[PDB]
Amino acid sequence: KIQGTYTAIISPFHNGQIDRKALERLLEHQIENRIDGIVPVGTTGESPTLSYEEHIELVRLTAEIVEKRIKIFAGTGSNSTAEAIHLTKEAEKIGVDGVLLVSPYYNRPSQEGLFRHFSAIAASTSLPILLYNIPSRCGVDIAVDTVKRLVEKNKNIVGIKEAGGSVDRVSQLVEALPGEFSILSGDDALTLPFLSVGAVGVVSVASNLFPRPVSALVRLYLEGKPFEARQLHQTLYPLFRDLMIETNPVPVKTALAMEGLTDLELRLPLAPLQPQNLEKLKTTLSRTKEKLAKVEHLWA
Amino acid sequence: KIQGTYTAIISPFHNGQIDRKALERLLEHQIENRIDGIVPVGTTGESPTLSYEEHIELVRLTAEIVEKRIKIFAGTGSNSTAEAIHLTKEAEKIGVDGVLLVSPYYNRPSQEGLFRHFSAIAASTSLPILLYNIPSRCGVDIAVDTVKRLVEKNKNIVGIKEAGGSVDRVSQLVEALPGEFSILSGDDALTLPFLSVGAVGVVSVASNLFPRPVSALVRLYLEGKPFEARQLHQTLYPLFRDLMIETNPVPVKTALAMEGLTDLELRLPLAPLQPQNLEKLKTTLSRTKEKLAKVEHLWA
Amino acid sequence: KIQGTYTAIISPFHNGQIDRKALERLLEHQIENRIDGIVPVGTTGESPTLSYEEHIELVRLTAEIVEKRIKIFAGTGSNSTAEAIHLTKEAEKIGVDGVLLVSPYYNRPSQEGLFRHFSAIAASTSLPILLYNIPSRCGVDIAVDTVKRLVEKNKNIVGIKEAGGSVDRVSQLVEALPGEFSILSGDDALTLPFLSVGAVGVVSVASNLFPRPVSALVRLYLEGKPFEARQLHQTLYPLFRDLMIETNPVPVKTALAMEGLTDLELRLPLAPLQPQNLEKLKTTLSRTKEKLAKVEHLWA
Amino acid sequence: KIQGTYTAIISPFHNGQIDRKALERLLEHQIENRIDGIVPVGTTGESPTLSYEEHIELVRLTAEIVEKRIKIFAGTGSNSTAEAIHLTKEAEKIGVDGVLLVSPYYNRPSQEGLFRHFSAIAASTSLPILLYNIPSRCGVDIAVDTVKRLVEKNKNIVGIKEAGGSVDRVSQLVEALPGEFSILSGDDALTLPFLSVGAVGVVSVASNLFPRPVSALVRLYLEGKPFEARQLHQTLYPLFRDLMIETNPVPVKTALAMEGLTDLELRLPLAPLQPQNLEKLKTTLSRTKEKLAKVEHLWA
Repeated sequence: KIQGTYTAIISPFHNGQIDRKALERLLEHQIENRIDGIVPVGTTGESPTLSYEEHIELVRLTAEIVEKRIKIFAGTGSNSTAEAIHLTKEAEKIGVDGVLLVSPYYNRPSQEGLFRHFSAIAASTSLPILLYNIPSRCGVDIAVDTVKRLVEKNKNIVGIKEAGGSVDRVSQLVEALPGEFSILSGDDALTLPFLSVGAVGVVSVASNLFPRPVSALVRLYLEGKPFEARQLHQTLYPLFRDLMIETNPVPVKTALAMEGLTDLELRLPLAPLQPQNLEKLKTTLSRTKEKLAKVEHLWA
Repeated sequence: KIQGTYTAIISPFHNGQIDRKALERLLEHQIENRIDGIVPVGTTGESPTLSYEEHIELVRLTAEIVEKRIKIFAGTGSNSTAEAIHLTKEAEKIGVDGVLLVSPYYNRPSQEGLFRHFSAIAASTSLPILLYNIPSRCGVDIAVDTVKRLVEKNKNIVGIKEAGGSVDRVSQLVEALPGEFSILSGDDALTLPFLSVGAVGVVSVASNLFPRPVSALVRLYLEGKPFEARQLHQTLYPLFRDLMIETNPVPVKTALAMEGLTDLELRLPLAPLQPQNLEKLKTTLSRTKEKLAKVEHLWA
Repeated sequence: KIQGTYTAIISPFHNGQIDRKALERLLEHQIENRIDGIVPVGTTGESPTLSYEEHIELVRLTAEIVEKRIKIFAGTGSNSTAEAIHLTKEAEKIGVDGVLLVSPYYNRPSQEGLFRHFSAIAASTSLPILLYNIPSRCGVDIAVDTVKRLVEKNKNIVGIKEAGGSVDRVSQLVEALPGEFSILSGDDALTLPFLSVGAVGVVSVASNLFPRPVSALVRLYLEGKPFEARQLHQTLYPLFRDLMIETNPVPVKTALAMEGLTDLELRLPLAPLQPQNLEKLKTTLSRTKEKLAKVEHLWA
Repeated sequence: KIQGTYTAIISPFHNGQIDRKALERLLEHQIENRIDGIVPVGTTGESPTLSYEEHIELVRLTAEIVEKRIKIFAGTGSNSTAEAIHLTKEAEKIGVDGVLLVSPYYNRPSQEGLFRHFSAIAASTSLPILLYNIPSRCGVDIAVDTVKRLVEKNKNIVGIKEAGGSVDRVSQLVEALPGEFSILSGDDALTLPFLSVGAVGVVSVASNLFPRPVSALVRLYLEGKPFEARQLHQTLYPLFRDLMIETNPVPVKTALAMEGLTDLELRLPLAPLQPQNLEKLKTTLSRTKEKLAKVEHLWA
């Protein structure tokens, strides 16, 4: 099933266009560092500001670069059911392993609306489907009872990126759902507490920067080394916090740009960090590289 | 001069397409019932599930039906700045009075991001612009100081649909902004308290059903008749409540469909009301008409 | 019926004890400036840090000084039903006009618990009772249905200080309760919007400093002058805001001490303002006095 | 240090008095089932509705019964600093191992106020002190920087019962404070995730009913057996959830009464469960016992 560490990749831009050299190198750095899979064109990838063909083209490059070496679950959700079906269908044609479907944002559908929304997309594809609950961005929550009904009637709904900020929600999901069902953390700071109560991995932002250390955190816990896992969690925790110092993906793309790895190009309405937050992030980036160097036996 | 009652109209559907005949009828019913203007293709018009071409077409039809008899502020916002600019220009070409720009939803831009987003659209158009603050659907709020800078640096930002659920926010806006800035209620149930501290009208959902009473509520306060306005507020209040019994526009479109004015056609992810909520809506509708019949001198 | 402006007075302290001269001066200033009544030893009076006998003495001193010239509703609430009964009976023996009963804080009773709590206190006394809903401090809200049941069964429950921060609560309360039931603002900044949907007065903090203008604000609205009322509201609004810059009563007691009217003696766990908030309060105080002088025809 | 499972005990009442034989039975059952210590007269013990005599007497009886076999940390907090000092000093003379200090409730002191409040109580006793953060009941949060300042200046402040409902707060606490500082879960459902990021125990409600399974949950994680701890967590999670179905201690005391172990004598304002919630608890209780049987090798 679906377990481990998945990277929600940024969409690297150069001169107003997709920077393909940047994507290749970033994808290679992930594959080389024990990452289980990639989520292209989600929130971290600035999907709202991609054109439709850029959305499709970003999934196409990712598939071509990765060449089946690790898994790809493309972000293909929408707050239009028809649009999510069309985006999901186009991803299946490219040749992905599955899709990640954020719950409809902004129009706040009822739970029965969510049931028919996700069932209509699930029925439209043979692809495995990960649901994605993030009330803070969407204005609506996928209730546990809705997830359970969805999985009862839709065999290809296999898991959930749970980003509700609530570890209690994970326990509720494990109580209500089969256990082949994969609960993944959607928040780097909460992965270890989610794993402790039955999640099996993470859709990560921080692994854009530190793929082997983030990936080691999950492996350490899953093989029964909770104290070494906690050690790595404490090492990365200040980074986990400052990667949301302003709205993701501005910190993580700024951080990659401070490394030689991408242009600091954002599409409006995202804007660069305010100067004091830029300095905090810069400092946390550096302490993080120091702290990791001292605990290298945990992750290298 | 932005003052009075503006109706956020439903988008009437028939057999999967825009129902032009129903749209004609709804618009004439508004014009004949003392409505100051129309807001096509906002939330109430199910903008997320319209195709781009449908979005422009609904705006074209509204303008063609209305012929300048009342004002039109078209919904042209997006969580992509480039997309909002393009929608706004298409509206300018159709020939509207102005544009209403919801804050970017889902990607949660920083305040500076919101400043640049709205500033770029304003600089792109000659139309007057109403900002639209609704964090429960967007996941972000337009801070008072951000509204203040927007108006300082963009002469065509002339008002706001304030739907943050907070009347105190209105007192802050009036304190921070020039008296000429027009604050409109975005929540029918808060219209009267917003007016009491300096708002000048409403972008209304309830006016879809009861245009004359909602419009009279605002006029009564503006003509210095607070106790009669309160009488009307209190007459309509249970209806205002039940138009949110599930996510707008499901109640209001269901109510119109029960009146024979449109098909009860909703695009997924919106779904019909739960049966117990349908019953509440039905009885509240009839109860409201019964009560309006008794206070006819206030609104008729 | 209970209407108009009631001042939740500070408990003036001097050298660790009740300051009787300061209390007398403050009470006389209230009586001279069109205040309808006094609420001694509520939150603004630091009820948590008074001894029982200090609690009894402040209520007795207030009754003795006022000598029935204006009304007294004494704060006698507790999160212990028995202690609230005892406090209420003591106030009745002193001879007040009524009592203000905050909902239980900290132990978070169910709605049925609230109904039994308030019903038991109401049954123990012939005094009129004002309920006091303030969820931000108590951790619980008095539901509208609970207020309605309490009034059905306890004829001496005559109103509520509504401090839930929600004007919509006022509309629900007026829907559910008879006209003789009095809803009072518990938040100076929301008094005017509360009035517009059916409140009939305020239990005020600001009136400690500016009794005539605050009481004029309420009278202006109740006599059908909504725009003079709004004008006074906007004149006072920044003061209303800064009297909550930190938890009441620190700002209002700090303001009165700056006027030489009481000692800035606070009992722990309350502490003086942070210096930046002190400066903001000081500057807002000065501006308010001059602005009030320029609209003196509205309140003098 | 302070590590493991401490039981926040109910206060067994009978006919308006302390049920001392029931207290003996409850205490012996804790000691016999691998419980590390007792927290008498906190929220679970209905401290708000105990007289002062009962508050002190319950701590004396607990101390006399326990005879130093396990630890006692008495609840001695108050929203009056002077009152907290007095309760804390009566516990010191009785001879407890420490005290638990809830933050002031209802009067919402500033952070600086919290600093002086807890520092003043810490200075008044040589006893170890656990802070107790529960904003949902108090209306105020003990900020991380405030905890950090308190510990810098008060050597006897040795840990915190963290009941803010945020696992992230634990990670922040570990980042900011010395490892010797003991963070204890204050929420049974969050104990395991708290432990995974560095908490070292629990102040538990559920251990009133299942002392050995709850204490085994903590021990298993602490001795590096995360998957067995997770098994026990999922066995108990529905009980953890339903012990908060209404405000603690109504569920736990109802459960104990149904087991014939104490009279369900609640002092108003606490009220018995709504009948549908009593039904949920009853079934969860039976299911919990059934499930505990199958993982008995984990906790027996």
